[PDB]
Amino acid sequence: MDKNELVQKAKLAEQAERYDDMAACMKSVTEQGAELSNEERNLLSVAYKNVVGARRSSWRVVSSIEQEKKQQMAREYREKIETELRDICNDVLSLLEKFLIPNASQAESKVFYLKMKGDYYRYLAEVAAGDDKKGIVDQSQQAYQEAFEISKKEMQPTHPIRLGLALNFSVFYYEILNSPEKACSLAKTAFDEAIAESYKDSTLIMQLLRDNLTLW
Amino acid sequence: MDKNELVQKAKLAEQAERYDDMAACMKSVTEQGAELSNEERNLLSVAYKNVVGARRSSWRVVSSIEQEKKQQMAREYREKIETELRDICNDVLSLLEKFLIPNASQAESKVFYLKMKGDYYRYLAEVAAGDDKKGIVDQSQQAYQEAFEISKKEMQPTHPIRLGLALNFSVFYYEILNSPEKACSLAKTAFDEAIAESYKDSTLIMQLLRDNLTLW
Amino acid sequence: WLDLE
Amino acid sequence: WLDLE
Repeated sequence: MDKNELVQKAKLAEQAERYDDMAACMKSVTEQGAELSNEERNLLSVAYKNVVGARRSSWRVVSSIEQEKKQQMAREYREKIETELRDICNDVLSLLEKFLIPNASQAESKVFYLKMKGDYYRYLAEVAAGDDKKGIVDQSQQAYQEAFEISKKEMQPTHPIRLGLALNFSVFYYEILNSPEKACSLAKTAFDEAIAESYKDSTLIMQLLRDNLTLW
Repeated sequence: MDKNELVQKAKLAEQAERYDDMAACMKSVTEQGAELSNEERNLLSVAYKNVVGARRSSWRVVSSIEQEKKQQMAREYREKIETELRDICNDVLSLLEKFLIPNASQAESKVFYLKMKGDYYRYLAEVAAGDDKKGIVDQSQQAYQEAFEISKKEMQPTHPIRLGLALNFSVFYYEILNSPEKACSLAKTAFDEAIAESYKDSTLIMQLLRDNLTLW
Repeated sequence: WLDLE
Repeated sequence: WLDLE
């Protein structure tokens, strides 16, 4: 196989904007004997986020466009995309749970993929249908809810992986769980201590969550 | 089949950024009994330009990245893309020559697809290999060189389809044919009268070509 | 409208 | 770096 030739490829692909080839090469490198160097880790993080992101965006728009006869095609078009969505998330939610989380014996990485898991189940949670919805909205809670606690006993708020979490896990409430009180709370909180107390990354995350309470 | 359901789809797709579905739906609508309403005409124009454009960009970068052992993969990666390129252009260069040009009995449309034909053969001209190169660099000249003359005896310079042409056909010389004297000339020219003598479109095109002599 | 680069 | 929205 040659592990670092696939890394060598995922670099090139990204530097070529065609992001599927990119997630493929990484999907590969992780379905190897994991413990993805942060580099690879992000590459993977970036690539997969681009595809599933690409789908979300398209899904959103098309839902509103749908949600008439034009509508059934809107529907048909939606499902087509939802699928593509689901298969991407089903795909990354694998590597995470089956290679990543268990092949990252370090706190940093621990809290990370636990966001990712949550991030993805969350996407799967928007796009849902019946009780499967509840099944996946819950699977996301626990996953987000497991590193918040992990970040919490292993490293600081002024660190972007935790701050970030707070943001996203905070948002897990508005868009998803319907607990604005908890979202806002979590955001005021994780923002709060952030201030208490390298440079940029934190700062950035730090604003966005505020920017967010400005909404809620 | 239902002609206006495919239009109805190509709209939606574009409004969903997934541009292949978009070119497909139009590739369809034209491989129908053509005479594409300008609307459809542009939709087609836009969609196909997005895909083949997407490829060009990727090709450029990857060529320089290639052009070492890393290189063979660079090569392999290039060819992979070139292909995708060529099949897209082979595909649109069809509809044009086989449905479009001949199912557009009007001067406006006439000069248009004749740019498109030229545009595409031109892309096929970058990516070329041996004498096929010369075969395609020539096929582009004649096509561009046939509407310049058509725009010339049917409508004004202050019109974006002709101005635009001048730009592109001018560029057919730098990047392609290697006649900076003719490129510049054509650009000073088609720019020249533009001034002589609705609003915007022309203006815009008008700058870019100048912007271009600023380079040559 | 038309194409441009 | 991480993910953001």
